[PDB]
Amino acid sequence: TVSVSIKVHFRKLDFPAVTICNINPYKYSTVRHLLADLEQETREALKSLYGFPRFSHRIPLLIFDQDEKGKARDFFTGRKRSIIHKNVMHIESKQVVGFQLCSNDCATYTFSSGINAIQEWYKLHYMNIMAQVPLEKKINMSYSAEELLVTCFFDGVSCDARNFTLFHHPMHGNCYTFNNRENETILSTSMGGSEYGLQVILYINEEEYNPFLVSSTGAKVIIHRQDEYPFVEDVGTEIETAMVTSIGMHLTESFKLSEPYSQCTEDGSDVPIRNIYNAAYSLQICLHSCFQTKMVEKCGCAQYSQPLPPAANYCNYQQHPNWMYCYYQLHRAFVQEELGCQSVCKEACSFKEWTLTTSLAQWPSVVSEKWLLPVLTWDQGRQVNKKLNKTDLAKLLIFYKDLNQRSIMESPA
Amino acid sequence: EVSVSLSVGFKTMDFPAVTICNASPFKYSKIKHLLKDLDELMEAVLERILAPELSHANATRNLNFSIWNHTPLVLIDERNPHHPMVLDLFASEKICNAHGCKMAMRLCSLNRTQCTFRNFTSATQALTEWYILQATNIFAQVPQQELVEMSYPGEQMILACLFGAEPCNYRNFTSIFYPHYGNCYIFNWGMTEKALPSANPGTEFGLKLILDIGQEDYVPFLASTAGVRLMLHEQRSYPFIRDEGIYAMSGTETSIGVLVDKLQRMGEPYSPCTVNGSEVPVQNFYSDYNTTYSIQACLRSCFQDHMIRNCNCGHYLYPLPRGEKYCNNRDFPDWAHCYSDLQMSVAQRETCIGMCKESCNDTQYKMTISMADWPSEASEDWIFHVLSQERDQSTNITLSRKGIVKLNIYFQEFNYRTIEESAA
Ligand SMILES: *[C@@H]1O[C@H](CO)[C@@H](O[C@@H]2O[C@H](CO)[C@@H](O[C@@H]3O[C@H](CO)[C@@H](O)[C@H](O)[C@@H]3O)[C@H](O)[C@H]2NC(C)=O)[C@H](O)[C@H]1NC(C)=O
Ligand SMILES: *[C@@H]1O[C@H](CO)[C@@H](O)[C@H](O)[C@H]1NC(C)=O
Ligand SMILES: *[C@@H]1O[C@H](CO)[C@@H](O)[C@H](O)[C@H]1NC(C)=O
Ligand SMILES: *[C@@H]1O[C@H](CO)[C@@H](O)[C@H](O)[C@H]1NC(C)=O
Ligand SMILES: *[C@@H]1O[C@H](CO)[C@@H](O)[C@H](O)[C@H]1NC(C)=O
Repeated sequence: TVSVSIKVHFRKLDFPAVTICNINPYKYSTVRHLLADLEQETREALKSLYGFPRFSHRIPLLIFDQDEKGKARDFFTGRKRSIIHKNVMHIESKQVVGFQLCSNDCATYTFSSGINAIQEWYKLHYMNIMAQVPLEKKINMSYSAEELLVTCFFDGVSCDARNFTLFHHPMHGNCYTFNNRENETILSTSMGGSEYGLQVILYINEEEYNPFLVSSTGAKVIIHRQDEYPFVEDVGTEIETAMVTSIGMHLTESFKLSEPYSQCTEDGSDVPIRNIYNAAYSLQICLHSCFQTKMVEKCGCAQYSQPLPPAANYCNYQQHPNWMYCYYQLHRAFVQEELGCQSVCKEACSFKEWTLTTSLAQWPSVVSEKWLLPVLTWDQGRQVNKKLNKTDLAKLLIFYKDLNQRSIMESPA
Repeated sequence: EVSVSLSVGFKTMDFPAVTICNASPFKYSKIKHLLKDLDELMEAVLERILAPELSHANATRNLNFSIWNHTPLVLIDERNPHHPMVLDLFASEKICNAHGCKMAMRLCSLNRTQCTFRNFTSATQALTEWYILQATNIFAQVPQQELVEMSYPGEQMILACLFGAEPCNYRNFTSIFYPHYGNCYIFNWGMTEKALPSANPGTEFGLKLILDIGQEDYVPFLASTAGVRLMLHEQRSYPFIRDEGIYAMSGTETSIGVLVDKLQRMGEPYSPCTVNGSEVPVQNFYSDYNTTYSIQACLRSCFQDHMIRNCNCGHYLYPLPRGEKYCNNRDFPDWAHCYSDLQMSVAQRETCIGMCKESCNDTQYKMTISMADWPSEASEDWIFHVLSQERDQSTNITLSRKGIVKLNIYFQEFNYRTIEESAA
């Protein structure tokens, strides 16, 4: 059995790996020609809600009267007519929109608000399409570093797009990562506070967001160890446009003792699960990597929301009709801890985490706006010719609050 | 041998000391008479970068190049490796911004016989750095007792204030001229008076502040960011809000939950820890503010000390030992260069870092920050009318809605985590 402790020291310190991603995965105009057909059926659907009189054939939208169960009706077929509730503007609609999935018996979804259903339904067909496009075309089709980043600095030293590793994410496009280029010295800070950390100005043109994906105009960032995997879909911090985001941070280093009643691994060598992520071991990695494998074993393909195991295709209805139901089964089984993954996988015996302490400020200030934006388009001035609008930019600072090597340590008893 | 202790909980205790500062160190309308020429020059520089075709020799060459000659910008054109070129900014006249073109300041000394180019890879960086340095060269010439009046007075900033249930008004804060932000207002500093306690967690028992930024009066080319700078710290600490401070955005009810850590170190061979700073050889210039010792204070005064040796002068952003003087180029034409050396030579970072001992009795205020837009429609008009009648107490009324920040600063449901390192 074990006991706990806390300790810290004040050495000049190494800097984390910083990943940046535009929340909008692809320049809308550059994907439009792939999606236009779907952008007709969606709008036709929305046009069905109020004010007006092939994809739908695969995943048919449905209207469910809560008067009945096992009874559902085509969203484009006939309908008419409200359940009371306690100005007052809340009521529950007797009808509700949804869609279903089947294997050949079926499983469904239904959404509080019609418009919400459509936008989920759209997200399905969006993936059902993009899963069929090759990586090179995607990477060519998403943002480039030299246009995503307007400027950046680190302890006054400048940085170019050169200093960023490309990292393509299936759901967020071209993410870029600072301070983790291979065979180069990891950056470090000898001073705490903003002006000694990373500062960068992002460009985020709302004009190219594809409307049918719900999001705010902004960018994600993730802080992680150089050999670690971002998991952009989950753990990131989003940045709103037209603001400073001052992400101060403390480093924290964690450790745990190995006992039969306190198990862990130093590098994952203990588990049979192969690691498909090309990144250091971690509980989340070993789980998902096991999940993808279990899926390929029983649905003949891999989920598009994750990297792709070897000798497998990315799932898509057009090639695997019973795909989504198969997925649904597994995911539920996984949540029910029925799949082996949840049992044989284990934590790391030690890890680092950057405890963030974010805060926001309006930028540029209303007076400064009159000149700063012109200059910020003389910078980048051969790549862009518009006068940038305030909402096209976002300023970001990453910096250590204090150069303190905080840690948590254990001793046996 | 070693010994340790650990804990968590809540208890009635002394509230932090809190500082508020406006991000623009001066009310433009109260100082532009002193910056008119610099701004006029700045506008031309921008014109001469952004759109030269709009310029005219009979319009530009009226300007006060005696300011420019002190520390000019230059284009470094090195996209011809076999022959680089340097151009002072004073069929198109458009200046280069290609890959091989860099924007730089030519710092100089010794009747400007010696000079060094300081680089920036973007105009936005260069221009801000330049203006800041020029402005600094002007502010130094002003006696503080007058300059203090050109910052936002508390009477304008702190529209409304409350502490738990207890009443409040700007006169309850202490005022210090923190040179990078002008007037900073410290709450509950515990220096002049006994510090306030607080009995309970939750917003109902913290600070409530409603602050007015007055964006319309910011110094145009300074102060790129809007919203109050804010910091928490122990009683009788300076604080060094330029580095350790949080922001809070206008038009929001930025709400800060607080949690306290405290630590003491084991001893010198485990870390050179001093109890009250009486050991170190550094003069600790800040002592006129009766603050305690702190690693920060020692570093900065150490920097200032070296500069008083190397440049017979003291830089504007740090206090002065009473006999010395701030660095006007009028009086020390080489100060900018002399200063830059102490910035660039990392040996001068480390010699102080080696000389200044760590502070014992460490105290840290962990913060969790949260926001929501404010006021909502259910509150705006009538609260802003109430506050309008607060601003109506001005000799002549002035109003705005874009400029108001609201803060809540309070302890979390557990408010202390004592920890210890002790020899045994
Ligand atoms: C460019 O602008 C500078 C900065 O304002 C001008 O400097 C100003 O010069 C006047 C006249 O010399 C100064 O007023 C006088 O100061 C002396 C002592 O310094 C005093 O004995 C006189 O009674 C009078 O007050 C003024 O202080 C000074 N301003 C600053 C900030 O130094 C300069 O004239 C302009 N040059 C050109 C080429 O346009
Ligand atoms: C994609 O490739 C096409 C053709 O080479 C080119 O026009 C376009 O600029 C490329 N975009 C990116 C981001 O590589
Ligand atoms: C440090 O705090 C301890 C109590 O935790 C107190 O006994 C001691 O006097 C304090 N010393 C200083 C230098 O503040
Ligand atoms: C500082 O502490 C030392 C011992 O640590 C003590 O001798 C001295 O009197 C103290 N001085 C002040 C000013 O507190
Ligand atoms: C505060 O500082 C001033 C100037 O350093 C000094 O005159 C005064 O005695 C100090 N102490 C108090 C309690 O005011």
